[PDB]
Amino acid sequence: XCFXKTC
Amino acid sequence: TSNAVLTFIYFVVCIIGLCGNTLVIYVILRYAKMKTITNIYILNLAIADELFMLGLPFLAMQVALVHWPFGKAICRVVMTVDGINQFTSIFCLTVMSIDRYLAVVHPIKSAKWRRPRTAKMITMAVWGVSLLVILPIMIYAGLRSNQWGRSSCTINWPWYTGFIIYTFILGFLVPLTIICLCYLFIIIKVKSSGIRVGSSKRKKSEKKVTRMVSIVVAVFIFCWLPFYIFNVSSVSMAISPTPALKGMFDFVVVLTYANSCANPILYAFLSDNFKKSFQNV
Amino acid sequence: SELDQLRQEAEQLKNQIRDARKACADATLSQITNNIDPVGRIQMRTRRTLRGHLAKIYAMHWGTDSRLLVSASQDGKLIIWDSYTTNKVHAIPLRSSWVMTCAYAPSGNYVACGGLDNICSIYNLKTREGNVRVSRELAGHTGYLSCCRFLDDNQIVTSSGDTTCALWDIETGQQTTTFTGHTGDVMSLSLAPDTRLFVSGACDASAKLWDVREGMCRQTFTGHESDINAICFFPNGNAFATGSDDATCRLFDLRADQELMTYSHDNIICGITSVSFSKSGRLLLAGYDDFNCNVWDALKADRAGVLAGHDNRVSCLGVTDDGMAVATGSWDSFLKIWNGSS
Amino acid sequence: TASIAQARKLVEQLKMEANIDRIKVSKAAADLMAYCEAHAKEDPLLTPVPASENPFRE
Amino acid sequence: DVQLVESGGGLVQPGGSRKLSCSASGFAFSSFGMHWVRQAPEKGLEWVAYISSGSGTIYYADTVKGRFTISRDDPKNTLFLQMTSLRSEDTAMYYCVRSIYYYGSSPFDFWGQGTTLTVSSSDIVMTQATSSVPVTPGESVSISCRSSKSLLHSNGNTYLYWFLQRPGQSPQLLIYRMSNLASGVPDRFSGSGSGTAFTLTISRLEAEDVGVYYCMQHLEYPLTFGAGTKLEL
Amino acid sequence: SAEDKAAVERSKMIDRNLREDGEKAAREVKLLLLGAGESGKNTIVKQMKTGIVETHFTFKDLHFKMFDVGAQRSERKKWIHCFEGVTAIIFCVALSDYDLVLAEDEEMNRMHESMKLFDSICNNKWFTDTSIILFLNKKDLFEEKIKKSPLTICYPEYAGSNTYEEAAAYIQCQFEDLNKRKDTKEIYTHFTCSTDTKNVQFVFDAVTDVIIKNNLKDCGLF
Repeated sequence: XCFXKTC
Repeated sequence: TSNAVLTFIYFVVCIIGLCGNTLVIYVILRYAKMKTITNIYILNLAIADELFMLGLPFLAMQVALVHWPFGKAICRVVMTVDGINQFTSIFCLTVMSIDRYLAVVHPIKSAKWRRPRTAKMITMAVWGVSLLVILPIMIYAGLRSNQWGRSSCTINWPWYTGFIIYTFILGFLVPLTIICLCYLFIIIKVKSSGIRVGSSKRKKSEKKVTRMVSIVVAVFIFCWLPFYIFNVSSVSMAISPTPALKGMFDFVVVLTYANSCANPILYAFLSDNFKKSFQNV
Repeated sequence: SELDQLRQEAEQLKNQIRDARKACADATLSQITNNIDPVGRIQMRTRRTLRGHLAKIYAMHWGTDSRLLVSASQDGKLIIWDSYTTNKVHAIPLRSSWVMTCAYAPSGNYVACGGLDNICSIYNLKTREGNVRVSRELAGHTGYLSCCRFLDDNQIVTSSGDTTCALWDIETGQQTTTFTGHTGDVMSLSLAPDTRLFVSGACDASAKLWDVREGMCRQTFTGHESDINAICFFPNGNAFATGSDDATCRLFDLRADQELMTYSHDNIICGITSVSFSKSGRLLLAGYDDFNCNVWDALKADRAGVLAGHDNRVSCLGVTDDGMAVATGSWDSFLKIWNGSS
Repeated sequence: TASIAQARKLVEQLKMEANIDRIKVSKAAADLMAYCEAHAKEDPLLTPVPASENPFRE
Repeated sequence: DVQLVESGGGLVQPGGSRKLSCSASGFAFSSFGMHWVRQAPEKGLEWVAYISSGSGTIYYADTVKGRFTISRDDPKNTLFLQMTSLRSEDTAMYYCVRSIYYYGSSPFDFWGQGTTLTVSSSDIVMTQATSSVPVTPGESVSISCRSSKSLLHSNGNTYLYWFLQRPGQSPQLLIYRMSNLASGVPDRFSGSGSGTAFTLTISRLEAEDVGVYYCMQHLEYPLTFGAGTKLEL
Repeated sequence: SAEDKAAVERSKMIDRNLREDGEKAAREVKLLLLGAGESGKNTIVKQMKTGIVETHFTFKDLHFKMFDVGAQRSERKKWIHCFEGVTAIIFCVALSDYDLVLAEDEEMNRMHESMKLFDSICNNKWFTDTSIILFLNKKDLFEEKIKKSPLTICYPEYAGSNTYEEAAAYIQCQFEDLNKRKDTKEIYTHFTCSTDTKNVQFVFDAVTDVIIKNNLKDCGLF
């Protein structure tokens, strides 16, 4: 899915 | 409309986060207090919060038409400076609260440690810890192109779940558990002095401007908490991709970039000198 | 019986000289100075910036080579600067940190300082060993001490806030003269270029000319409405400027016994903490206390310049022997060394 | 007799300043005007120094 | 007043090592830059080392660089020099010289009394072509020496340092920076010149102005003496 | 050059010695000691041990400088800016001068020669934020005086009650009524006792409370 600062 | 206006939200953060914050670098360098202890501790938080919003328009140019506009070595270094301008802007919130702790709770035993030579050595040392906690981004600054093609900027997985909880300890919980202690022990020793031992009727102060000490965590948790919740919800319980969640999760990134739009207001307006130095200039 | 005996006699005394001063007062100075040019925009840049004092700066004095300068600050350090390369030659530590004045000997061997400790210590710079040490402490004043000025290596005139100025012999260490005509606190001194006379200003709003060998008060000038804060001599030796807490400078001529030109503007009603003249005697430099120095022109009475680089108020300023510089110390711990640029 | 001792101290002193020959001001203050004409060129804050031989170059 | 008495040595074999110490007294030792200057038997002066005020800067001579080391001790007021693997070229009398540098100071004024050390068995040179002048007192004598570089620096001053070593004595500073007279010297001595050629002009000789008249430079390191102009009477 | 590089070496040996005496001089408490004459100022300096008589009395990990300007028979408007940056101002008033007029010009009973002073000191522009310690010096000397005569000679507008502990509600509040700028400075108050601590421990812990409210104003919060 989404991870860090984005998806 | 979900990607149009919310990308334009980034640009209003990009100015006041980088122009209302850059005047703090002006009033410290020129109209100085340049080597007191409270103005080099507030200078890194003016330096780290300045160029953090400069790493925002690259990510703002991502989320409009979502893809990486470069997808190259230079996109691998934008995510390498937004870990160094974001994990030392919230360690420099933590050293200022230990600075105000030693300035107020231990007013006599401070200046043997609180001297403006070694507060230029705490300034430089706090960037050194910041590089040792982001090298899992500097190594794996890779490429991925899963959702509807259009390759983006991210961290490429090899230790996948452990990244967010690594940034949850040193990014959110430890800078909050040190601020909320060092700003709580102030509120007891303002009442334990002015209302207990060497005292007068002026003990209103422990009830009125303790609003300003609790404003700072209300900003620090309205800006940085849901972004850490939206990743720990992302990791354990997988959900379906949603255009609204592509608009929700990309609207909680800019919430964290608002914390560095308050830290110039919250720290360099209420100060002694900068209340007059900005009034002078 | 005898109280109005010499009181009514005293009304004969001043009235014999009040209108007699007006008798030789044929025309205004601002009417016969229309003939000459104005000076022009005096834009001066802080070339060097001597930083290193850590409190307010209460006096500075230029050496006689126009290169060294001593500055006395309120944290109790006397510091000798190489004003060319902005570096410290000596940093003299003081026994009492309440310095209100300092001075450079015209031979360069000696520096003196005094203040609220009622003594004017002198310090031997060029000695056999490495350090600056104190030669004589000149005790004998009972007020605070506001100006030390060296005549030569062995005579130094000091004014004080017991309404007395004195002459000294540093070799013996005691007053050879005392100059008692002032009723209020004496704040300033200015030795003559020929070093035979001096003028000193007081908190009685009157300033007086003295003779160093005679010992009597040679002249007396009124004209101000509050305390006189600073006197320097003109490069003639025949004139002086009094900067007062009435926000005004005024210019007296000793042979004309009365004032000539008054330097004020309506927008400034704060005091005047220090005065110095320039090599022509064309620029009156005066360090005010709305935090900036004003460079008055002595013949036209206009603000010819402003030196606005100072945070707090300008407490001292001195111009060199050849006219090459002007330092201004101030209460924010810097000396801005100015110079005009082509 | 203390206030009369200062009084003849005050009376005879101003008569020692009453004998001062004073010159009229357009004769006297013009000699302050005539001073600068021999020292106008030699004052560096007044007239611009040649910047090379100027010791204060930044 | 001032006294710089040094010691240590007298016979050390080649391949050996000997430590020198210069004990200072009577002056503010931690304000002064120290030197060592050696002098071979029947030969001239030549510079050895340096420590600036507060141990900041240390220069050496290229003949001894790495073999010698210099150390100062400001609470004890004692200057050291440790010398390793001694050559026969290291046979000289060693002098402890003080020096102070601020605006207007006279460096190299006080020299020590000296310590002999014998063993058993690019940069500017200063040229004094003259080696012997037999004269009578009462008349003017000009000593002159030449430089490779123009000693006039851009700040304004010209670093040549005249000296005088009386027989059986220690050198002493006559004219520091080619023009100015030092402390204790009479007014009869004077120096002048411009750029590369200089002259030391005594106006009237005495019975104690007889000796060897050295010249040193101080424009850049190393500091180099020439052979002296011996005077006779 | 090469000799200039040893001038510059010597000059930043000076600079690192100014900035080691100037960090050990912002760590000491400076207190201007004032008073209206016979005010028991000698009594206070006796506990804590021609121009300035600078007294140092450092006792509890905290260096103390106290500057007695007692002999300066001159204008106070001309040297009072020397004490602008100062921590506190220890103002003394003897409480056993309440019916004691001055022989100068048949003046009022010396409390209008102290309220004359205190209103000038507390409302002075260099001491707008300089919090003023107050001392009431003669405590067990005017308990004998209050029986013989009340405090109606000094102020005839007082209530009454004729008690030693009443006079705080008369005299002490009458001084702190002259504190015009009440936002910035906080007048501390004490009754000068002959005990070892409680006249010098009070100046210690009520100058901690100036120090802490100086840091809190400097570190943004207050």
